[PDB]
Amino acid sequence: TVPQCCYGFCIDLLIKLARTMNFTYEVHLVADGKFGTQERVNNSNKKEWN
Amino acid sequence: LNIAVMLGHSHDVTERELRTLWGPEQAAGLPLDVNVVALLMNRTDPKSLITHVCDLMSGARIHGLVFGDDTDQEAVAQMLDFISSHTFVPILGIHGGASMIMADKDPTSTFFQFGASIQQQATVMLKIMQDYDWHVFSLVTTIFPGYREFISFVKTTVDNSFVGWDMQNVITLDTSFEDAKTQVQLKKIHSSVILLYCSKDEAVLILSEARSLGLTGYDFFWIVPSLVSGNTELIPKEFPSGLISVSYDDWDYSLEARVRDGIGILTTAASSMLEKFSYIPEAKASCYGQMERPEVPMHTLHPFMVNVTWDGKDLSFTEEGYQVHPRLVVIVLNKDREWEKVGKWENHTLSLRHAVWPRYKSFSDEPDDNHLSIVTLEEAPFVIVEDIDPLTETCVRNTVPCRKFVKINNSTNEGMNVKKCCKGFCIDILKKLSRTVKFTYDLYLVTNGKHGKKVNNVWNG
Amino acid sequence: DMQNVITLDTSFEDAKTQVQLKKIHSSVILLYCSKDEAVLILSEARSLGL
Amino acid sequence: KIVNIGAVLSTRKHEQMFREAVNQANKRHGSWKIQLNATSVTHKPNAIQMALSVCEDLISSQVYAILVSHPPTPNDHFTPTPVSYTAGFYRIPVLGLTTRMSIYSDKSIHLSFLRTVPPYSHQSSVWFEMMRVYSWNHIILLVSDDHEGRAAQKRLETLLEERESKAEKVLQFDPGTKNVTALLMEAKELEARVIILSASEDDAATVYRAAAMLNMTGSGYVWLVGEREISGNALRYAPDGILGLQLINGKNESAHISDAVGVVAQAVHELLEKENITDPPRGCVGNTNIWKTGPLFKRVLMSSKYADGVTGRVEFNEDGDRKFANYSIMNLQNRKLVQVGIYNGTHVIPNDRKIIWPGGETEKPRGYQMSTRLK
Repeated sequence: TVPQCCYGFCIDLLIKLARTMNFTYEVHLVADGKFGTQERVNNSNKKEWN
Repeated sequence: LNIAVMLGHSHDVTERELRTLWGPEQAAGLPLDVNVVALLMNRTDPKSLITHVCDLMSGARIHGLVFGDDTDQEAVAQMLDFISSHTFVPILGIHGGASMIMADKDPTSTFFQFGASIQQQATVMLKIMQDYDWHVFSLVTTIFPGYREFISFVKTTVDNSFVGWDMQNVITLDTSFEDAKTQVQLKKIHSSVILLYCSKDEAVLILSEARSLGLTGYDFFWIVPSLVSGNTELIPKEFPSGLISVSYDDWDYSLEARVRDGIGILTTAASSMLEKFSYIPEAKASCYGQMERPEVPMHTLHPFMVNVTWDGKDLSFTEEGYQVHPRLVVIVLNKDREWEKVGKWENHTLSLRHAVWPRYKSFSDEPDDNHLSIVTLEEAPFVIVEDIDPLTETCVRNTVPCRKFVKINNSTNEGMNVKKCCKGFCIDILKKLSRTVKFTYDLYLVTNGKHGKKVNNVWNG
Repeated sequence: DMQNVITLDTSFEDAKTQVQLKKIHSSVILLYCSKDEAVLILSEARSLGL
Repeated sequence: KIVNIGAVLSTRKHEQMFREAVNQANKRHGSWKIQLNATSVTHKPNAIQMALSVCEDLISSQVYAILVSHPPTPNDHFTPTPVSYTAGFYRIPVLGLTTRMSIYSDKSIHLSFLRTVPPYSHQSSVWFEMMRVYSWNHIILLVSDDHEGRAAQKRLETLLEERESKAEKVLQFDPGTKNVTALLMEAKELEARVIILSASEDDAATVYRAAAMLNMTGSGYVWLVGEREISGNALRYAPDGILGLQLINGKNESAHISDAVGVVAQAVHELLEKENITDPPRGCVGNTNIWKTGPLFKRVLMSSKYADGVTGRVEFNEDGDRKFANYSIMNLQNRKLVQVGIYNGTHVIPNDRKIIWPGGETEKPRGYQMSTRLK
């Protein structure tokens, strides 16, 4: 887990909301790189959001 | 070292001493001189329980417990809690109420009973809905406490199913003998397969009321497990063809085969004792005495009943004392109101059946003649025949299975009716005719000829 | 749009009637009876909820 | 006609109170010439035995119903399982007079066993009232991992999500857990300080030490406490201003005798109104036969209403627990209980005594404390 530079639309928006909304933002990378859907875990029934 | 056995009046005690000698001379010949006190009775009677407890706790502190009775009272098996927790001796329930498990097993109880693993029941029922593709439901319980359990089973296991089981909701009869509110609730059932969890006399009420509803018609279906069948030896009168129970009965088994199985189970757990100990906690000294404590310093069989196999059968139990490979003798009433076997569940708890879909066949007729024998050719894209994918069922969204005749050899030409998935124009059209002409259409495939040949005008295909 | 003329056969059947009366599946209910038959039917359809 | 009715107590003086209430039962609007003879045995010293009196003495005298306290010491593991389940053979209706162990509510096994005193899980519902007394939305649920605890969870999770209020955390506990300090640091992660508490005494007491130890006790940190935790050292490590609960007439067991005998007498007269009154077997030998009127006893007792109880309306739930039992809600303040809350069952009556919120002041707090720290 390295903290790495990030660039984009959403950063601009979050800083807009830091201004208009007064929050701090705790920004991380996905281990999956994925949205993660309801999929079944072993025992083959456990429909869980990933 | 010792096993106690008390039975419903059945196959004899001399026969039991023969079974004891046969199990003792069978295999792994017992460094523990394992010795059994066995009888036949008819009582659900707690004074009789007290007598047999005090006599056999006083009598040499008997160490094993095997019980299959000829009764049905379930709560006496829950009254075995006081033996399992006032003698702390493991209890094998096989028949009687001792089969009948509504005992939600305690940390103090020492139950291992061969019967109503309710979870395994639910999974079997669901695979019954699988294996002739009965996706379309109608669900009726009553509100015996403990049926809300089954309601939670249905909710979870359908919602844990991507199969998409077609739900008609659990229409619960509130109290018996409402008889107007019941049939108000019973005109809310609008499908074929009717799935029941009740008592027996409630089922007398419901079949009487549904013969007035016509829901006992003989394209409907009715799968009612051993809660209401109980004794397959008990076949009451309003109870037609195609009634289906699942039960660990001595139809596939005997008493004494199960007995020698369970005695060997006890001695393998005792072997794991003498592995991990070299000692055995005996039974308590007395009934009425609270002597020091119940500190089982030599630690009864709950870690030792973890690993037991007999003779290729994984006769280990669950942590809740249910069978790891259950038996689940699935027995079906027929036209003559005859409990006859269909399914078995011993191989990875997988279904073991006869491929007989239609069985609702004029018991209390309600004769149903709508089934239209349609045997065609594979004619793409009018007929495009797929196979069964292992796609959690045999269910592709637009397919119907079609029983081909798959010959065994070129010599043994026995065309085995293999259900195969099916699509195409004409299948869409037959779906449209199920939507307009609205019948049942019996789909098979042509082997002998193609369309028809004038083989001296003996038509083929 | 037709829901068919569901005729009560004789009065005081009271089980066959409500078997025939769970066959009514729409809003506007169009009646040709006697008066005491209508007492029966409104009593029965307040039990039906119709 | 003679109905033998059991009574399992510690004393025989209140068994005589049953005898005299049985006299009143023959008197008060109940008609029989000898429709009652009195049967009453105290709690037994061996909790093994528990059926000697019952089969040898009570069922042999054809006792229809038995009225049992907790025990003669009421405080060990002598919560009365064995007499109950020996009455659990053949559908024999029994009323738990004082009991709050909702293990006994489990009607799948507790077939014929209804309670004049509602258990702790009914207390679950009461907290919902105070939700709407105090407008809460951020919720700390704390459950010693119990069948009663999880049944109370069921009542809570229903009565939440019926009105769609949503719990933040349900942390779960064995009894004896003292390294809850990890679960406590989990509790340091929240807006919520609404601390809803269910365990025994000692779990609670160590957690009061450890949480006070965290610091975790300041205004806001509102301790919402089950009554097992309103005894022993759970008294003695908890801070001050803490809400506790009380059932009013939870302990006037003389009033429980009076109410129970009036109820069961007029229910017997409801039984004699019925037809085909099946017989009580005498022997627990040869009599393999369930009460057929077992479920008819249940239909009598569920459908009989008694507004004329001394404890109020002796009128039960669906579960056979009395509806609208009076509540009084308490505040250890310098560990000195300060009554505020009173209920008919549902009617909010805060006493004029103020709630010092169980760290700081008398001000209705906030489990709503934002972080502005967005993961």
